[PDB]
Amino acid sequence: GTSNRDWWPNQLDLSILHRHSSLSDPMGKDFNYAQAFEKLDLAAVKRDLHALMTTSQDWWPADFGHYGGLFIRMAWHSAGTYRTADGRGGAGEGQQRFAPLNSWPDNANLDKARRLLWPIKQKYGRAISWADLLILTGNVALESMGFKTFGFAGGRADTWEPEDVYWGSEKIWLELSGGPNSRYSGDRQLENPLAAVQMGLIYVNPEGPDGNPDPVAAARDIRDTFARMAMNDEETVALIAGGHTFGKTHGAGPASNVGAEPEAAGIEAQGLGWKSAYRTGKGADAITSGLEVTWTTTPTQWSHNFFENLFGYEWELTKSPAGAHQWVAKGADAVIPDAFDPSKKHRPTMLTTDLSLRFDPAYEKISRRFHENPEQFADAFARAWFKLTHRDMGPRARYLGPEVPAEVLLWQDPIPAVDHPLIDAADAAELKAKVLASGLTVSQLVSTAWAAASTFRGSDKRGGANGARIRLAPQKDWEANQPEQLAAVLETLEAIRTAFNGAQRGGKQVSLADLIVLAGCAGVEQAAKNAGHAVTVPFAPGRADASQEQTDVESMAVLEPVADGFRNYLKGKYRVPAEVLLVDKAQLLTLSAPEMTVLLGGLRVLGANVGQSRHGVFTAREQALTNDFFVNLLDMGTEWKPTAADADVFEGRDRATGELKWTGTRVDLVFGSHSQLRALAEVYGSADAQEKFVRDFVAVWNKVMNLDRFDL
Amino acid sequence: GTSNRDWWPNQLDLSILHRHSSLSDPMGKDFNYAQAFEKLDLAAVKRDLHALMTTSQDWWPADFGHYGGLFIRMAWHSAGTYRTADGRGGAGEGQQRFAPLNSWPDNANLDKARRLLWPIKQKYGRAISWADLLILTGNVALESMGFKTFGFAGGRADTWEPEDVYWGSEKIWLELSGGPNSRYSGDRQLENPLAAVQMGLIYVNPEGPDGNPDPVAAARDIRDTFARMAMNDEETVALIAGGHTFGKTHGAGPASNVGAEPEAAGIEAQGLGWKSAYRTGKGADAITSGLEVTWTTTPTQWSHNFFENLFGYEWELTKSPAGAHQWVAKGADAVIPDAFDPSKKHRPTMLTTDLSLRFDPAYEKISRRFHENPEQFADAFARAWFKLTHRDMGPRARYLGPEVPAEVLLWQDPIPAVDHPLIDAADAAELKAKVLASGLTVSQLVSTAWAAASTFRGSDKRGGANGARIRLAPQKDWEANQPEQLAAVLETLEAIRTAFNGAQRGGKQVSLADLIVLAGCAGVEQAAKNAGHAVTVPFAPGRADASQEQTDVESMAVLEPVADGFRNYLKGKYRVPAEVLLVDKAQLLTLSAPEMTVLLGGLRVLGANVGQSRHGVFTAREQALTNDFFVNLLDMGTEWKPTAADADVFEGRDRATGELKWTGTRVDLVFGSHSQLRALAEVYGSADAQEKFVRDFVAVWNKVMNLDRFDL
Ligand code: HEM
Ligand code: HEM
Ligand SMILES: [Cl-]
Ligand code: NA
Ligand code: NA
Repeated sequence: GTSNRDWWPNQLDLSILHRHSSLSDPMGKDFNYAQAFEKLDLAAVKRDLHALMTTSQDWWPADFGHYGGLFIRMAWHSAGTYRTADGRGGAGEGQQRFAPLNSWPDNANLDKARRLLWPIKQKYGRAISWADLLILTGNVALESMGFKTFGFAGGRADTWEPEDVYWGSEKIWLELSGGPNSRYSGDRQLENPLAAVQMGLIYVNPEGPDGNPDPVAAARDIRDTFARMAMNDEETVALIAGGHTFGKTHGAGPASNVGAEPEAAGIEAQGLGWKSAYRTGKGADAITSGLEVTWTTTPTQWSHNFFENLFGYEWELTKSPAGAHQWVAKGADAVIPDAFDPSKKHRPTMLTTDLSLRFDPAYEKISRRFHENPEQFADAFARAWFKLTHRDMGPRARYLGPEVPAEVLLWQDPIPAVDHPLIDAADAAELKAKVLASGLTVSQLVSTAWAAASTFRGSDKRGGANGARIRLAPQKDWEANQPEQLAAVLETLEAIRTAFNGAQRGGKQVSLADLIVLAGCAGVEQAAKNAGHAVTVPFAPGRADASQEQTDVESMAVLEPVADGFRNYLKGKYRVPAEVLLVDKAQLLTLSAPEMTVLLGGLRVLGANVGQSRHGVFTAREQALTNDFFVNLLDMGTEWKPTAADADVFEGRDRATGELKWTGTRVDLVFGSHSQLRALAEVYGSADAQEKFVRDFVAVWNKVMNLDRFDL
Repeated sequence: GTSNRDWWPNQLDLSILHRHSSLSDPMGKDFNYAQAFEKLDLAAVKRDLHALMTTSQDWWPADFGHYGGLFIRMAWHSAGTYRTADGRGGAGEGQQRFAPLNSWPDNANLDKARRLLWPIKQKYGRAISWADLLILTGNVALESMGFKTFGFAGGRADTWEPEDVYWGSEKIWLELSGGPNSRYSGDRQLENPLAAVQMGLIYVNPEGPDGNPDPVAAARDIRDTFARMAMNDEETVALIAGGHTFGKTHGAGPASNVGAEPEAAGIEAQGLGWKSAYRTGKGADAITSGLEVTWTTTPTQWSHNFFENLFGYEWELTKSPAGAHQWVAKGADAVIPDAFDPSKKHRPTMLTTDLSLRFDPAYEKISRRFHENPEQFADAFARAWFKLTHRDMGPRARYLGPEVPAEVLLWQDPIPAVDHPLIDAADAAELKAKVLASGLTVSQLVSTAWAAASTFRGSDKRGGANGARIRLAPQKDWEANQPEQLAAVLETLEAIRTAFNGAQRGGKQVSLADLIVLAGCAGVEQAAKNAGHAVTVPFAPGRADASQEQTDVESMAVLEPVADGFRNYLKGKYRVPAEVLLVDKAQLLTLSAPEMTVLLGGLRVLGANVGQSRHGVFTAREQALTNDFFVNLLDMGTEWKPTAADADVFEGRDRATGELKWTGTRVDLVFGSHSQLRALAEVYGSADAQEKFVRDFVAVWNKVMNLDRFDL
């Protein structure tokens, strides 16, 4: 069947805002995974998982009769899709059990890994998510082979359809770089937001850059793809050496033997794939990467044997049975155990990407420190493992169960405890009134509250107003946040805070993070009153103020908005049409198209635009909450033409007189161009729509103010 | 950005079951369109509409200073997408304003039509759907120009994203037949369920079959396409002559002057398209179809000029200014007014398809009767116009407003009015008790009430259990419905109904239509109890029994399920894979992926399979409401392979022993193969999920029993 996407390939795709509907979710609408998981017998699951580790199934026999390695690869892949650029991928959604991830090349035979876990999933049911299970299984594999994990958090709720993610433009799996959809430019610049070197790879090519077996080169890819997945040099080394401490690769024969990935397989494959015609096609004849490396002498036990082999040998270029570039210790004793035949033994082996830890100068200082001190190694790897598998879970208030590390880590963008009485309705009222009495404008209040709350992304549940980090580096010096304006607003708000807090009894006081949002709420009430409408904007206190010290300034950089359709803001020129970038920002803010539309409309007329630009400000009554944006946008009496100066700026002229009425961007005009968006603009541009616009707007305003409030 | 479709195009698409969610809908989830339209001043709109008829706009000047003709083609096009095969398309959903219909070649310049209607839409807001306005405007165009309409029902609710319709496989707009994706094979067989002869056309080519101007061949395509949109010869001729009594075609210059269809237009065109570079682009210079025909001396007035001109001249093949095949009267005077210059008249002209009404033997006779008896012409066209525009609104209880025809039309599959008191709860109990005492099996009861209820489709809101049409021709003789068993079940139910009704006073009685559904419920209560669950199934009485005479046998034949995955029924071998046909039927039944999963699960184990086939009956306790289907399907203990005899039947063998456990169809297994459906299967095959599965299935059962119950 021919689709709108066939006919009109370049059109906005809005479907991405409308995933995770009550329709696709088989759980009741009242279902709460947190409440389900906090009555789970976590101990009882881990015992089942421990037993599993050494209970081989003939359809996928365990290497060394212990699955631990397989399950560490599986949990590491589940978490290793994650890009800091957008916070998309990661373990958090369990998105490995769905297309495309479930059928990537790098995720080959993890289908068997998950299939092994069905009977434990089946047993415990809704009380443990697949998403929690995939991580917990990795943690139990490590514990079962004598490694102390740093902790575990439940509360990764299952999703029920594929995340809509940009994995790349490439139309061939594992396509080498230089192609018609090359993700590499310049001096090997990997394109944002991508954090892999090839379509269907987790991070880098184990044979080396585009198969070139040079461990210096490879280290460039490893540093890059890992920095892009939140991991520094030390964390990278800990994670690679720590993992490649366990199990083995599988390359027993040619790759040509392997059949269709799960999404392509027969119906009768019941969701498995890479069915192999090579001998038994499993256990000792298993093909997965096509490489045949077994790293340590105790593949099913925590050791420091990896770095021992690594440093204690010289290494020779060789080819797996599948024809794949790997390395073998030159003139070594057959010390490494076979996985299935106790009589055979193999020389030590390495990937190009393992030698990277040795031959990259900066990795080598870290690798040698860990070699000499396997207790430093074991602590790094544990911390790195925790971070890896919890990077995308959001604030510590989400973390469920009895194994949550009590140590607060910098990467968790931590929020101080609240020790004191919160402000009540009467207080909120008093403070809103004080904000307005100050002389702060609707536009200053609404712009500040927006800049603060709009850093949130449900992708990795980072950002949001909580913690007042807009007052700190680097949020407070972001172009989009109008630094000098922000400075005055905040300096004014902090006087109101100091006064209010100074007058209080019973140790009651208000965070600056509460007041920035209260102020932005005062501004929306004033704006409604400006349009002759008395509304109360909802407000939930209990935010706290993170310090500059509680804030990693490097980790904060990916949360900088460089496109904000809601502030008619572009920082530079992009391949991507601004309107596509708008749908992106809206996805991250968790907004439906109806919510995106009502929100952008109100903001334009509230003066939320960056630099008080007139683009999209389709009102004569600015700082009044009205549906002017839509009425004016959809007015056939106006005619719209691209400017001579700027093709992405438009003049709206009276169709009769040729009088200039309005200017606007693609972000503004798309609401009267896009079939489905115009349809929505129409509802809010209709005569009967003043009440519904104001009501919907306060709603999606409150939703964005509360995006990062998991403490409720 | 490569997607899951790009990688795996043949993979089932569940998104079609998860459209029309509360997420994409901008109206609150309490919003009732019926109650907004019941408060609407219908008169005030029709008044505003009448004014519009002759309020020309610079940007699309009205032909003859009256838009009536343009608005009648806009109405007819909204309704003209309808196929009887699946009831999809039609005017019921205002789908013309969305891709792809909004950008079809045959809807060229109708963007302008809809645009003209904005200010009225804007005025009356939510109280009139776009869907109701497009048809109402068509009606007021006819009333304006002196044609009395049979009437008008409102209550077509606006949709908010594209319906997911198969319009064909061609990847070139208007592609002629015999292409790599031809919708025609053999002796010009149009592939079901398509009702147009080329991609982006309503019914036929106006130049004639694949641009060949033979009005005798053209006649065949018209008879076919209109047949396929619910219209016999009499209604067809009434409708073509009815329409082409008004307005003109637009072919002022060559089609190459016409630019991007709306969906492809730049953002500045604000949702309009086909911008022409010929002269002024509009009015006298209008290109739409590239044909230049005016049929009547009075294009803005109801006449009997059409048949007059048709029969009154011999016709001469010529070419529009665009190079298109049309016809011009031989040696006729210029009696036809120009639309813009009083100083010009033109000879009478016709389309190849207009001449079809004359040169087709069967059409000629109805054309002659209409010529001779213009009172019959008028009445036929009035009825065929009401049918065209109300075909897909479903049962008469859905019809809102003061202008609803009192006259009950065979094509509306009418339901008699309930005169008498309904069975109460006490009565239902006593009836379910007698059903179960009869010795009707669970399988018999669930099969029958499924057979009845599941004929329903929300596409065109036809079918369902109301009317007990399962007891009539042709439903009672359908293969899917197991004629002989059905005979015996109904026979027994009627004895019970006859006894119950015979006992009663105050003139209370139960329809057979009610009792069939009640017994299905009794069946489902018995199956719960067989599984040791105490369940009551909800049951709403009020169904009535249609007579044979109230049931068009021919029109009922498009509701015959040649595929029902819910009964593992396929009538023969289809190019389309059965699992697609299952999804197809789920959409038609208004079912979510979860609801389809739950329902098929229960039905399998309840004995609802055609011919008592084992295919997918994964349980040892048949006729007991359990999640056996899911637990057994997802049992990794079982290996599945296609049979030698049938690639479409599968064997479930113990992975250890080789002993056959099960057989399944593609429909059974797809739940173990599709990654999103398997996700769903897993929830219901879990060990905590036996109660949830029963409740979820009683819910979707009672939904399907109530699908056609707009009388509530
Ligand atoms: C540059 C980074 C990395 C590369 C190129 C890499 C590459 C590979 C390759 C090619 C395999 C063979 C898969 C097979 O054939 O079945 C493998 C296996 C494995 N990797 Fe990685 N890996 C990397 C990082 C990591 C990390 C961070 C972890 C864990 C924290 C990890 C844990 C494992 C484990 C446990 C296996 C063995 C699975 C089994 O027992 O069957 N790797 N790796
Ligand atoms: C075989 C069936 C039909 C064919 C091939 C056909 C073809 C055409 C064509 C080519 C146009 C010119 C479009 C343009 O250039 O603007 C047109 C106009 C029109 N048709 Fe049809 N038509 C058919 C049936 C009908 C029916 C059933 C109706 C109404 C019930 C209808 C009502 C009209 C009207 C009102 C216009 C005039 C639009 C205007 O004045 O701007 N047609 N038709
Ligand atoms: Cl539930
Ligand atoms: Na994420
Ligand atoms: Na329909």
